[PDB]
Amino acid sequence: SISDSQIIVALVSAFITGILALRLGKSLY
Amino acid sequence: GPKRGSIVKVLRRESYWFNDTGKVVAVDQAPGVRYPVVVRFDKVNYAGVSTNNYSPDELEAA
Amino acid sequence: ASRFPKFSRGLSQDPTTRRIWFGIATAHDFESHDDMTEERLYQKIFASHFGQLAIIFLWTSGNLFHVAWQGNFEAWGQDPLHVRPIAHAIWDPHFGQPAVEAFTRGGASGPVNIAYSGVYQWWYTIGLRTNQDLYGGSIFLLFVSALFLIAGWLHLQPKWKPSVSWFKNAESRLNHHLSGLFGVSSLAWTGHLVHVAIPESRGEHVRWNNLLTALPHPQGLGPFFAGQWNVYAQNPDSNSHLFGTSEGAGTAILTFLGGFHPQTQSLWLTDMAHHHLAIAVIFIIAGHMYRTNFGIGHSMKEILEAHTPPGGRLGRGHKGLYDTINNSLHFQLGLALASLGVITSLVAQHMYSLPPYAFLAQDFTTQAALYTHHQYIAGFIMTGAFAHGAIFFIRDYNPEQNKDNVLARMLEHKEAIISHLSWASLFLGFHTLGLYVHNDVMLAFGTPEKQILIEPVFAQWIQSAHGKALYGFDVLLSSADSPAFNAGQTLWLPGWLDAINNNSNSLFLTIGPGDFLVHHAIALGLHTTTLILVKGALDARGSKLMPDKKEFGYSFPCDGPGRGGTCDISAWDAFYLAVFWMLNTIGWVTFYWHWKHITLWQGNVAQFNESSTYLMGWLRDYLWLNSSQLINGYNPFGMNSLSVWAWMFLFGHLVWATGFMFLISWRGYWQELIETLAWAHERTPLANLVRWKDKPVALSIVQARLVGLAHFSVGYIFTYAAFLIASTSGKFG
Amino acid sequence: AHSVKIYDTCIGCTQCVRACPTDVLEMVPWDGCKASQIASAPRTEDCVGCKRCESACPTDFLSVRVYLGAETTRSMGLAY
Amino acid sequence: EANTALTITLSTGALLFLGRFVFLPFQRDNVSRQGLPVQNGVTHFDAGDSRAQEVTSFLKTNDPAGFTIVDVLAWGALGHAVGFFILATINNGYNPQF
Amino acid sequence: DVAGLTPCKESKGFAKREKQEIKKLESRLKLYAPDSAPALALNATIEKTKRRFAFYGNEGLLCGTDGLPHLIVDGDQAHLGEFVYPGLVFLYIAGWIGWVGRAYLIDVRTSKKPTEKEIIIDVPLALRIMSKGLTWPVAAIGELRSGKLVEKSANITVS
Amino acid sequence: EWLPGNPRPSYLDGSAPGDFGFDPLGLGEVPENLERFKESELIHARWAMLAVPGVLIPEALGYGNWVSAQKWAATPGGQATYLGNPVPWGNLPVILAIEFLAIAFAESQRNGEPDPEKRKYPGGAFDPLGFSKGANLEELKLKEIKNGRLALVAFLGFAVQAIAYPGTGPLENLKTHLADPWHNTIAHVIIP
Amino acid sequence: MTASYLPSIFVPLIGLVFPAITMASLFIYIEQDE
Ligand SMILES: CCCCCCCCCCCCCCCCCC(=O)OC[C@H](CO[C@@H]1O[C@H](CO[C@H]2O[C@H](CO)[C@H](O)[C@H](O)[C@H]2O)[C@H](O)[C@H](O)[C@H]1O)OC(=O)CCCCCCCCCCCCCCCCC
Ligand code: CLA
Ligand code: CLA
Ligand SMILES: CC1=C(/C=C/C(C)=C/C=C/C(C)=C/C=C/C=C(C)/C=C/C=C(C)/C=C/C2=C(C)CCCC2(C)C)C(C)(C)CCC1
Ligand SMILES: CC1=C(/C=C/C(C)=C/C=C/C(C)=C/C=C/C=C(C)/C=C/C=C(C)/C=C/C2=C(C)CCCC2(C)C)C(C)(C)CCC1
Ligand SMILES: CC1=C(C/C=C(\C)CCC[C@H](C)CCC[C@H](C)CCCC(C)C)C(=O)c2ccccc2C1=O
Repeated sequence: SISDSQIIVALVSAFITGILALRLGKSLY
Repeated sequence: GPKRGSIVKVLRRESYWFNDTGKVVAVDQAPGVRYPVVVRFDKVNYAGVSTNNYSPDELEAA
Repeated sequence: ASRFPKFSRGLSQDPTTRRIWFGIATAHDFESHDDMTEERLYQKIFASHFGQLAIIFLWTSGNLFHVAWQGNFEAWGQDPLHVRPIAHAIWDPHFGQPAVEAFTRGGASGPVNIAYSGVYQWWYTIGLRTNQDLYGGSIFLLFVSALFLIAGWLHLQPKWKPSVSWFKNAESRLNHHLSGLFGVSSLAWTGHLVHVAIPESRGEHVRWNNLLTALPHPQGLGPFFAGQWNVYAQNPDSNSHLFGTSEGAGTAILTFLGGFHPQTQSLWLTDMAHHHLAIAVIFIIAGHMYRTNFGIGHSMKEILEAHTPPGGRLGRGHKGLYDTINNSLHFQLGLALASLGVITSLVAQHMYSLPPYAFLAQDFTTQAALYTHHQYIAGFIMTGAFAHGAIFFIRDYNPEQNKDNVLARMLEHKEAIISHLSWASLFLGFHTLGLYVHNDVMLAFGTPEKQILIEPVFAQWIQSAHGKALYGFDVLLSSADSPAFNAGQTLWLPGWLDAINNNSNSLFLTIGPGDFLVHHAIALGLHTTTLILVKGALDARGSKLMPDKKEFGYSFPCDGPGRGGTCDISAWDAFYLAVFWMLNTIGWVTFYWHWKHITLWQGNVAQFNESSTYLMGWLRDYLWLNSSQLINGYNPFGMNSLSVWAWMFLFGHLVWATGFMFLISWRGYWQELIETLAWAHERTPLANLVRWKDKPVALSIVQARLVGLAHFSVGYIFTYAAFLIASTSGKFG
Repeated sequence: AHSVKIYDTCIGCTQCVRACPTDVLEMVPWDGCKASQIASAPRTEDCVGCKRCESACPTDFLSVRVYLGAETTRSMGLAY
Repeated sequence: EANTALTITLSTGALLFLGRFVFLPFQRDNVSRQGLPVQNGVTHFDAGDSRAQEVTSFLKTNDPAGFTIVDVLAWGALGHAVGFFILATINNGYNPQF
Repeated sequence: DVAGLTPCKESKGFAKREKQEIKKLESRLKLYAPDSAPALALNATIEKTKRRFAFYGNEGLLCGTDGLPHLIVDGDQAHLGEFVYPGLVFLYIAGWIGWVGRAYLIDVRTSKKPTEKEIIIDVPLALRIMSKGLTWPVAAIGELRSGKLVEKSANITVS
Repeated sequence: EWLPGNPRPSYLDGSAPGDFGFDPLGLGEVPENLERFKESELIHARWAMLAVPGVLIPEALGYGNWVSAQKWAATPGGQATYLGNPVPWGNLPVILAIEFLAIAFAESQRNGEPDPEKRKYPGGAFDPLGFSKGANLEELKLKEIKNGRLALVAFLGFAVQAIAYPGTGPLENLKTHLADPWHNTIAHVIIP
Repeated sequence: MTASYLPSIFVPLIGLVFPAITMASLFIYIEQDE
């Protein structure tokens, strides 16, 4: 990630994955 | 049940004296007793008692 | 279901603070919940598995991203001997200027940590040469973790839930696992090694943009489909090959060379490709064995039923052993954990002798960390296997279905097994301690020539049978006339005999009287640990002291003071006692390994070879001597890079000691203390406006044992990780 | 909330009820051993788990068995 | 030179002969002996599985001996395996004896 | 020879392990008069050291690369004096102890108060059994052959 | 009667041919196990009876060694025969192919028989001389068994001698015996 | 490090704020009778 936009891409992808994990946890409870 | 002073071997699966021998003391001959045979053993259990009562179908080896 | 634990009523109606604790403890025991059926349980297992995979892949992607963003991978690639791999950067607002100047080593612009996990050599071997590749891997792993989370949520929706009868389809599941998950995965790895790893090792760049252009062999796929398979083993790399460049590199993709690459001192890439191809074919062939729905294939129940030998030597054989393993999840969990814990020790024992990554065995501080890590993991796993075997015996075993099979006859004669394990452990301990103390006294009285030094003739004979030529045994692989020698003379022995007869690597290090005693101490540790665990698992259903233990469950504190005293009687307590012995055995093994390799790397093997036969030598030449830079990590004269470890080390001790607090003192004191603390809080002004909701109570009995064991284990792990990293990396062998 | 049980082997020693410091166990007419006595646990809602009952029955294994269950304020022995 | 088109066809033909002719009653009796995977006393399909159903639309055959397509697949796979195991060996030349 | 160890009477590292110790003892000795108890004790120690080092070389033990004996517990006929020869006499003594203890227990068990005869030994009977316990193998094997060694109605129970 | 006077087990009553009462390990205690064991013994005996001339003849006539007579592999060429003429169709793969196929067919044929009597004593096209029609038959079975066990022992001796004395056959060992019976004997490999 | 201003933004937002809010949320969820 020697570039600058790539960090933002990683951040937004981590956020999407977090929302997915949130939905899964809600379904598990 | 068995005779007095008879040496019988226990079969009660949850007994400290399982597969051990003991001499009967006095079997009560009442009509509705569920465990009339009284047998005393020569080795105490974890609690320290050596006498216990069983049903006639629960111990016999002679 | 109206309070914190909604899966249990007993904890909901608990007014005390214990409701909190036992809510976090019994949070994953889906079996002992409220209103549980065999179809909700399995689907919860499925979804939790998906979540676990997601977490694993997120962790791996994080490692990739943090090595790509803050690491110095590119610099390390062009000088993997005079640079230190950076794990990540640190930003601690409590730091002082000397700490910033101390931790700013390497090539970084600020303070950073040094990666002792060996990921640099791994990633460099498989063909990663730029931070761009690491970032691509990281985003791809984020993607696959998102996909796993998607599937985990999907398979909980009512339309797509699998049935309980689908899970119990053992035949098709084993078939598909064996074929796909093993063979096809190994085949794909072979493809990657052939296409991307081996050419990048030869020197030429190969990526997605030119996959279909650059072929991995000058005559690709012709000889393969014509059966002329030796063409792919024509000319390998020579002793002059520089890993990374094309200075003396061949063109063969598959071969069987044996030994280590003379530069990197690691196995040949083509050898790994060939091995993966072979095991892929083996697994794919072994897949098609059980009948799924195509007519052919076995019935894994009639196989079990058919193996009762005639003569009644072991009763009714394996009749009924299918339903027990199918219906009971703890049986499968125990089998899985045991089989996994054997191979996660196999990897530890192998990766150090035969380093599989480029420029490993030169990071003297990484191999130690890897070995210690994997051995402690293996110890914990081997303990968990027996724990779950005991749980199965308690709550899943049916004595009527398992009528007179082998599993019942194991309970039928358990007294003999426990007696003989007792005898073996007693014998080993008596004699090992006796010899060690005798040598200690002999060295103490100034007469070192009167100690019982025993040469390990059996292991030395085995090493000689593997090709070592130090003990002159000349048996079966040192003999030049043995057919075993002539058979492999053309294929791999030129490299194997070369590597094993070089006394500078970890391939079958020489052994003397000092190794004998440590191997016997290891045997004693293993024996005592299995004794505790087997005694627990067997007398988990009931003993003469308490012949109804199955009705009380796995973990219960005791059965009162009566009947002489029945404290610490459950099977969970057997496991809790065995954890200590597991930690002790693994500590012995790691001490042995670390001292042997420290003395090998320094240059004086004759210090271990001579100062280990007694016991003060271990305390003075290993523990006390190798702690000189650790504790000096900071002093009234300054501080240096090891300071953090010098902290962590001490930290460990503290935690370790705190464990004793929960294991020596018991509840009845702390409850009688809390009962007056509550009084003091209630009878004070200005502080009785506040008020607790959960009544404060002392920790429970099994809870106290658990917290004590957790503290003991965390301290034990930390104060040794710190020491093994500081004493090695502070000297680098 | 603990679960007390009295199996049909009590010889009517009356020691279980004498030992229990909560007035939980009581005697009951039940013909069959010697004296038509047996134990009975009607007030299990007050047992703390003292296990003084089990430490008194001089039977082979036992005739009165306490099983520790859901915890409450009475069973925890709290006074605050 | 090790010619292929004849050696692997000879291997496949030999193992197809073995399957169709000499081992077919043995194979049939051993399959019928241990018929269907069974859980708790009843097969997977009847225990409930839309995916544990045999495919008779794939098994309906006409060979007088009942040589379905999966038997041909299996015996030909073994034939190709032995054929390539023979092919790969006779191309090197060695001397691994006593 | 075996295991790459040289015999001890040719080991050039045993000579040092001897002469260094000797010289240390002499350095200790030179702090007294040759007619005083410390000097006599030290000379006795030196003579004992010489007698010890002039026995290992003659026995046939193999020394190491550091000048220290190493025991070949293998079964090698040229080295039976290290493990199997003392092991046999130890096994004899231990079987003796175990057999006489077992026989004492067996005899005491058939008495009036067998528990009393275990905190208060009866020396005549114990001595008789200790005496008769010389030929224990010929008795243990005889009890095994005659089916008198083991029981069958053991009192283990597990519900 | 392998031990004059000793009794017999409850299953070794001597009815079977070649039965003497030898079972110290107690293997034939189970009936079906004994029924399989008898047929297995007969098969081993017949194979060893076939093998013994097959090793004794070609060493004196075709000049082989029965362990070098199989050495011609791993080296292209060999395939000697009776007069020594090379068999042109004796290439190892294409010879192992038929060696497998023919024996597989023969065994898969023999395996299909329910009758144990016809199992170990087929007859028919295997007795094409009327040797077992109605004449002395139990005596013929006894002769067959007594020769088969001797052949088994002889072949075991073959295989142990060829290992103790490598690179030689069991016929030069007879000449070694009769060169010095009192120095050349088993007391060399047993007591080195 | 490209950004080099993110470690000053995140560890204060992950070692101080994240526990501060999740402990409060979990304490509200624990100490409630529904
Ligand atoms: C990886 C960690 C990730 C980070 C985690 C950090 C989070 C902080 C940890 C929180 C720990 C909370 C305090 C400890 C747990 C409380 C102890 C306790 O209540 O303990 C008791 C628990 C709960 O007991 C249960 O108690 C039950 C009580 O029943 C209750 O529940 C029943 C239904 O559940 C009914 O409702 C019933 O009415 C009701 O009373 C029954 O007795 C069950 O049989 C019994 O299991 O017991 C059990 O089985 C124990 C369950 C845990 C077993 C795991 C032990 C493993 C220990 C390995 C050693 C650790 C080493 C660390 C190494 C690290 C190296 C660096
Ligand atoms: C599990 C993987 C993992 C771990 C342990 C770490 C650890 C760390 N990261 Mg990090 N990171 C990761 C993945 C990971 N990272 C990924 C995938 C990305 C790309 C989005 C980043 C992007 C990132 C940045 C930009 C920064 C860090 C920083 C840091 C450090 C300070 C903590 C912090 O601010 O985190 C903040 C974390 C995030 C902003 C994103 C979290 C990433 C994933 C989604 C979390 C994984 C969830 C996890 C598996 C569940 C844990 C469960 C557990 C509680 C039981 C710390 C060493 C800081 C640093 O370098 O300080 C020196 C910093 O500035 N990280
Ligand atoms: C080809 C078909 C196929 C494939 C690929 C899989 C694959 C998988 N199934 Mg699956 N399944 C299938 C068919 C298949 N299934 C069928 C037909 C059924 C119907 C019965 C099921 C029913 C089923 C259930 C019920 C469950 C799974 C689960 C799983 C997962 C196991 C966990 C895991 O990833 O371990 C990965 C393991 C490996 C990659 C094997 C590695 C080999 C050893 C162990 C390690 C060696 C590593 C090597 C030496 C070094 C590499 C390390 C490197 C860093 C150097 C895995 C993804 C489980 C799961 O995850 O749930 C979601 C689960 O609970 N399956
Ligand atoms: C309690 C219980 C349980 C558990 C158990 C366990 C946990 C176990 C473990 C165990 C173990 C963990 C074991 C292991 C084993 C191992 C082995 C057995 C090995 C072997 C090896 C081998 C065989 C080798 C060989 C060889 C050699 C030596 C050399 C060369 C090569 C070869 C390979 C040949 C269960 C759940 C089941 C059930 C219930 C109960
Ligand atoms: C109709 C008819 C007929 C005909 C038939 C035919 C013509 C047949 C053919 C058949 C065939 C023609 C078959 C084939 C098959 C094949 C197969 C089935 C294949 C498989 C393969 C495999 C599986 C392979 C694998 C592999 C790979 C891929 C790689 C490498 C390794 C291996 C080799 C393993 C007749 C005349 C008789 C009669 C009348 C009717
Ligand atoms: C100290 C002590 C107590 C009393 C200790 C108490 C009440 C524990 C509470 C300590 C504080 C309040 C919590 C500490 C916080 C931790 C750092 C982490 C908490 C758990 C995480 C999940 C947050 C016992 O009750 C006890 C019982 C039986 C044997 C030994 C002992 C024992 O040693």
